[PDB]
Amino acid sequence: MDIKYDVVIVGSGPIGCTYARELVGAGYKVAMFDIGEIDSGLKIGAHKKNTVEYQKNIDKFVNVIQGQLMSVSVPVNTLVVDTLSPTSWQASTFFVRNGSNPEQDPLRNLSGQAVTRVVGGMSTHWTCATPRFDREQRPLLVKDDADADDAEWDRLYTKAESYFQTGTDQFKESIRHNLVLNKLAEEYKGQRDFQQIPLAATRRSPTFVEWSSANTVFDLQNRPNTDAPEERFNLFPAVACERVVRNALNSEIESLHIHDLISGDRFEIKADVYVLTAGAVHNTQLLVNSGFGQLGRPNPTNPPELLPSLGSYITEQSLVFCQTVMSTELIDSVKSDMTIRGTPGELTYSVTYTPGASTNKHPDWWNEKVKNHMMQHQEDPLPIPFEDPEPQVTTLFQPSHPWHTQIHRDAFSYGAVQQSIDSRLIVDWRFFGRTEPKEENKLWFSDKITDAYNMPQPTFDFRFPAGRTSKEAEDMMTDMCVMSAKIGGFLPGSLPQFMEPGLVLHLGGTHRMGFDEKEDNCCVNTDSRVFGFKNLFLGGCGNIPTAYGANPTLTAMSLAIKSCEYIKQNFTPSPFT
Amino acid sequence: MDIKYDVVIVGSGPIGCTYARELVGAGYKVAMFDIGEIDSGLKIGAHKKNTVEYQKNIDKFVNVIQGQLMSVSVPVNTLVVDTLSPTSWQASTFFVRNGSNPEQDPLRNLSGQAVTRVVGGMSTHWTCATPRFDREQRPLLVKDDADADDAEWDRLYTKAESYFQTGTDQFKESIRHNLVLNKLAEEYKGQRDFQQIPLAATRRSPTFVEWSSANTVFDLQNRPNTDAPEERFNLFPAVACERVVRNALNSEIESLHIHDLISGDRFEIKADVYVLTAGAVHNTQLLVNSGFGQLGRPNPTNPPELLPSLGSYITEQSLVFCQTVMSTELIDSVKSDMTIRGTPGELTYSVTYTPGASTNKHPDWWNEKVKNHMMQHQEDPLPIPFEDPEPQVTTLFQPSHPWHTQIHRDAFSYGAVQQSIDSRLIVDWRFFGRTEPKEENKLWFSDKITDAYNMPQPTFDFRFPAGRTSKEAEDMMTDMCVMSAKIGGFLPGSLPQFMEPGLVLHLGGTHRMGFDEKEDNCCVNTDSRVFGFKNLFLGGCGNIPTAYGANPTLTAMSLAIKSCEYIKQNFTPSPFT
Amino acid sequence: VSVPVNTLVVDTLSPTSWQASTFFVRNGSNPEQDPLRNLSGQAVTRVVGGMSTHWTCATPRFDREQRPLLVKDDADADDAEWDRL
Amino acid sequence: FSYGAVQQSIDSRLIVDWRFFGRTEPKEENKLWFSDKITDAYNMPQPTFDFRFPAGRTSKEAEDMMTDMCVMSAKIGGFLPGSLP
Ligand SMILES: *Cc1cc2c(cc1C)nc1c(=O)[nH]c(=O)nc-1n2C[C@H](O)[C@H](O)[C@H](O)COP(=O)(O)OP(=O)(O)OC[C@H]1O[C@@H](n2cnc3c(N)ncnc32)[C@H](O)[C@@H]1O
Ligand SMILES: *Cc1cc2c(cc1C)nc1c(=O)[nH]c(=O)nc-1n2C[C@H](O)[C@H](O)[C@H](O)COP(=O)(O)OP(=O)(O)OC[C@H]1O[C@@H](n2cnc3c(N)ncnc32)[C@H](O)[C@@H]1O
Ligand SMILES: *Cc1cc2c(cc1C)nc1c(=O)[nH]c(=O)nc-1n2C[C@H](O)[C@H](O)[C@H](O)COP(=O)(O)OP(=O)(O)OC[C@H]1O[C@@H](n2cnc3c(N)ncnc32)[C@H](O)[C@@H]1O
Ligand SMILES: O=C1[C@H](O)O[C@H](CO)[C@@H](O)[C@@H]1O
Ligand SMILES: O=C1[C@H](O)O[C@H](CO)[C@@H](O)[C@@H]1O
Repeated sequence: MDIKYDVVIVGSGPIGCTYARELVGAGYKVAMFDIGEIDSGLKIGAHKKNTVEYQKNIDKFVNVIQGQLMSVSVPVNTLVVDTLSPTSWQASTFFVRNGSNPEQDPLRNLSGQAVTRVVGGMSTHWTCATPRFDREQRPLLVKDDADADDAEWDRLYTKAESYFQTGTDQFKESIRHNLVLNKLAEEYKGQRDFQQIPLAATRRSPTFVEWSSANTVFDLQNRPNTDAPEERFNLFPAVACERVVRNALNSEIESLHIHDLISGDRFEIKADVYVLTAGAVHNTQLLVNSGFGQLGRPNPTNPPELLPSLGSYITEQSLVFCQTVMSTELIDSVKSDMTIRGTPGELTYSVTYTPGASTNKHPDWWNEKVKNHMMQHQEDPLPIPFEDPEPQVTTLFQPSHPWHTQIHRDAFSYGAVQQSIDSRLIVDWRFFGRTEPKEENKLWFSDKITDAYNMPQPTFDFRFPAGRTSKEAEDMMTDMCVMSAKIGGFLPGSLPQFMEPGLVLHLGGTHRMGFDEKEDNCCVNTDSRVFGFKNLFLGGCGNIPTAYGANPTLTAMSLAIKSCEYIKQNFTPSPFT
Repeated sequence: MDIKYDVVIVGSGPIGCTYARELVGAGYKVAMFDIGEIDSGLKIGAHKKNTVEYQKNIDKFVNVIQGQLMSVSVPVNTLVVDTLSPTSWQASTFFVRNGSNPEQDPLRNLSGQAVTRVVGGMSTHWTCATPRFDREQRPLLVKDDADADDAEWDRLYTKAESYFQTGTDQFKESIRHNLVLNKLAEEYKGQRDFQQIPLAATRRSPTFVEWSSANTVFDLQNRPNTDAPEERFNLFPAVACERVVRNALNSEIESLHIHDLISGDRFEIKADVYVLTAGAVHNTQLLVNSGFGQLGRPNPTNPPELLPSLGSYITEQSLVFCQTVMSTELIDSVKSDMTIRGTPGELTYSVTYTPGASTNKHPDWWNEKVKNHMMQHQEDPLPIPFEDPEPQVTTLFQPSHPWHTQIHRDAFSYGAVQQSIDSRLIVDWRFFGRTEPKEENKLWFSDKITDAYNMPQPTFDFRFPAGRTSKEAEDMMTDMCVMSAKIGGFLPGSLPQFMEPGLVLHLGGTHRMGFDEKEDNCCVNTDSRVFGFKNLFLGGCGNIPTAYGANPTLTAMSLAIKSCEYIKQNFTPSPFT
Repeated sequence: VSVPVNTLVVDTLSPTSWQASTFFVRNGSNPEQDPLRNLSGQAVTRVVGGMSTHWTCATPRFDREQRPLLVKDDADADDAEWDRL
Repeated sequence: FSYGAVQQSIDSRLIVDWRFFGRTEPKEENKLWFSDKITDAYNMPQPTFDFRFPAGRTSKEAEDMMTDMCVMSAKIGGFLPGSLP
């Protein structure tokens, strides 16, 4: 490790890797630190679902996700256990136990909020949905010219889509995908459009998809190397970044304090440019530990002079979920072109279709799959092939329906026991609401309590705002109930419900963007530069200042690309030496 | 990849790595294949619990284990779901769904049996307990000379302990460990001895333990390399090994058929020596798919001519579990040397001890820890420091108590919700029974049904034998109830119970060892050579032919060392070229 | 009314406990009953007063659409008969 | 009905139950029959059902009914966790 770099990046998630891809490519001497370690095999920071074994056992990947989601703020537990043996030591109070945060009001929390500390961040396990935001959900990059704003976002999103390898074609030959999409498309009378979820992924075979990740964006190999002999990049895992050192004027960062978790030793690293991409929670934590904002319980009587909007106006999406069991009508529709005679398993049974007939509702590729499955597996009562890929359907956020939708199969909440209902019948429904930014909704950090890395303990003070946000959230629930019914009834044990606040992991606005610090109640400008500072940039969903329902990562990446352009325009790389 | 090696090893678990360590070191040109992929970071095949983040969040590692335990044989599901919507497609029968095995009697299964397909095998997640077996549990290596047999086992176990870095000192400064061990030691009136569980692990700091794994045994890096320029080793992950090719005489293996899971292509690999270390289930599967034993449902009327004992005499241990909440008496004992005056949190409160006093029950290191914790954390009602390591206690199997015991904290069954009871109070109890080998207890492979890798589907026909095994299992349960009571009452939700058969993952005897194929009803000799074959060896717990309660891996490793000695005595490495 | 034969797998019995080899008829179950074509929730009450000793007491009338005819070809007469009753 | 077993954590004054009841088409195939071998607790022929909700109007309406409860209930409040539709 050197003591001086051109650029230091904190965090090796997909957003930190966006900065690495852009700036390593442009010739900067870059160092990247991550508190977590190299996990994913020899492709550093890659998607953990890209093993042959997981894609043959997709029901097991939920466990991998759960194993790297560490809760942000757990309130003191008040469950009464009164069936202990009289001999066992028994509490007299509900004291602070087992990592709980005594600052946390359990009734004003994001209990589901969690963080992932591994190289590649949450992109080692994510669902890879990368929709664009429409104007209604999106911050302005150009103030008073909507066409210019549109053109800027189109350019950035197109580049981000390339970095992530976003596509909308990978599930086109799925019978289940078609069954669902086709039904919904026909039922909404032209007024809501259904398409494939945009997914950061490349199909390699009919039963394997290479899901994208941080590694897709930037391979995280140290440089120079044979393939990039004139690039300069070092990744340092197991390094907790603790403090950026401000000058007196709050115009420059002069150093980064790091803690090597293997040796235990602490160091300071100099750079020309500091980029914080540690996640929406941990960017904020690092800044607060560095003297930005206000440490401790908020108090308006003494509001912070440095970045007063930091940790305020936080947003998290409402999330509703259910699963459905495909309707009899839809299952029969799969085989509607078949002539079926006799009884399965008996000598005289047959399933035939007429290739190319005009009366057929499906193309030959579909009917071949169905016929062969029905004839070769007469023990099986469904017409859907066993290896048929999952549905991946959305109708995107619109004014009339201001929520994102995913009608799909997610690796999350498989759970623990095998499904009794055939998997080919099951479809997940996830609708995601937008949350109004409100000053009262805060992420703050204790001045006494510390987390597992001896850093100020995060605490939420959050409620979904009472007006539009709440009305829309409940309307969203209703919409999922109505729309899902067109596909099938609810699966027992996966009935319509709101998920624990924050379990969705789409937190934004913790270090939010705008044009003017005071007027727009914000922390970074449109180049993601922290107001007042020449050389400090923040990347991630914490920059997004708007109420958004769609998945935020692509938007955050687009903002990071724009920020890198600024850096390239304003800092000279050091000579390669 | 070459088409010819001196030695081919199937499986990169700790047993395959024992063969690699011994034979790569001795100058053989070695190839190793694993169906699974490089997981554990840059230390190939290492323990996944060796991240800073897991050892700060030990409650989360259960998820990692669950995520790589793929059930061996799941019977057809017969749960009645009668609350589907009338529109949903509804089954008329309990048909084969969701990977279930229609060959499997649900009432004669090892439902908990599972396999792990990752480089390093189950050693990437295991608990690292490596006790020796006493004579009663151990197969003979020398037939009619107990002293010679003892000396052979001592030599092999000592080497295996070195390979694994087994020790019994890593938890000596734990207050909780001491509290438990000291109490039990005093209560058994000299007739049962308590010691630390022997653990394959090296402590690096008071809050970090480097758990051993396959990587400890052999680092799995390709050779030649800078550190080993005259060694020759290649690891090939994502390669399913499907068949060994027998000659007509069943005296030699002529080839190994492999399937590259990335390209999809199939190849054949030649070696002088073939070693199968794919686990107790998958060794058996590979052999059966190669024409050993009998494919399909057993039928005595047509018993196999080649290795007729293969897949018979299988053993799995009964496992009983509970957790306890430490007694008030034990908690008060922690602070017995303290003079405590006043009320915690008040001006006049104090906790003192007299260093070096003869009346003290504890040494100064203990009383310093307790005093500082009690004075610095007056909000906390327990005298045990927050970072105190976990207990790791055993009384080893003996004739009078023929079960292994672990009195400890295991990463398995943390579960899902935070504990309401303080973790410092909680102790896990796992007692492990020995199971008599019986011919009727079988692992067999379907001639029609295939698993996810298109290999014959494993099916169990197992019941715990009715006599000694069953009497001992129930006596073992009682013993855990009696012994645990000395420490505290049961923790609600972790009451004394038998675990699902096979969840313990200590299956043995599937390809068992003995001196004479017919007389000892066995498959390999004491060099782990398959009877009749010059060049085929099996390694792993499937070799162990006895009823054993202790954890089998160290014993299996010892047998593998002996097998490697035979190979070194009988095959010449090729010239380094 | 009709409880099908139970097929829940209990595989954590102690080895000493008597363990079934089949899903035999146990505990009042009806071996005639297909569990997948049942009214599993159907039940009966055998006490004086019947189910009216516990019911919710909701007593709506049926409109024509739900109601059997008491008069065959005169809807007004049918309505008048039902209103009276 | 369905108070259950544990005290409600949510204040009872806030809680409203929703029960929507569908109509089922009479179909000859839907039967209540009695075993000629198996007997009930009063030594009478054991009742057995052979029932499925009919596939057409009955089923369409049942699912539309579910939707209607979801839509209508929303006007009053969100679902109570543990008592989801
Ligand atoms: C968990 C998850 C997330 C997810 C999702 C499904 C699941 C189960 N599905 C998504 C989807 O379909 N579409 C989408 O847009 N997002 C989805 N997500 C969320 C997505 O993964 C995140 O939005 C994205 O990963 C955020 O990227 P970012 O690069 O900003 O942050 P990160 O991935 O959390 O990585 C941050 C890294 O910083 C390291 N760290 C944290 N603190 C420090 C300190 N102090 N020092 C050094 N390094 C630090 C972390 O270890 C992490 O690697
Ligand atoms: C899961 C587990 C295991 C465990 C334990 C706790 C848990 C949660 N605690 C233990 C303990 O405290 N003490 C002990 O002695 N054992 C404990 N275990 C069990 C232990 O992990 C196993 O006994 C040991 O790992 C067995 O070693 P072995 O090398 O024989 O087998 P393996 O680890 O299962 O690895 C086999 C490899 O073979 C590959 N494979 C399988 N099939 C194929 C084919 N056809 N082709 C190529 N490769 C194959 C697997 O992928 C695996 O890596
Ligand atoms: C249980 C229940 C029922 C109920 C309800 C809520 C509950 C929890 N809420 C209702 C409501 O709001 N509105 C409504 O219209 N009905 C509601 N119900 C159903 C209602 O209680 C029943 O429809 C009504 O009680 C039926 O009356 P009926 O007089 O026809 O039948 P019964 O109450 O079941 O009584 C029958 C008696 O016969 C005796 N018995 C049975 N077998 C024999 C033989 N072989 N020999 C002699 N006596 C016999 C029974 O013991 C019973 O008392
Ligand atoms: O972005 C998302 C959120 O963070 O996770 C959900 C469940 O995995 C995903 O379905 C969704 O794509
Ligand atoms: O060897 C073992 C078995 O395989 O797993 C148990 C739970 O992890 C362990 O406690 C035990 O050490």
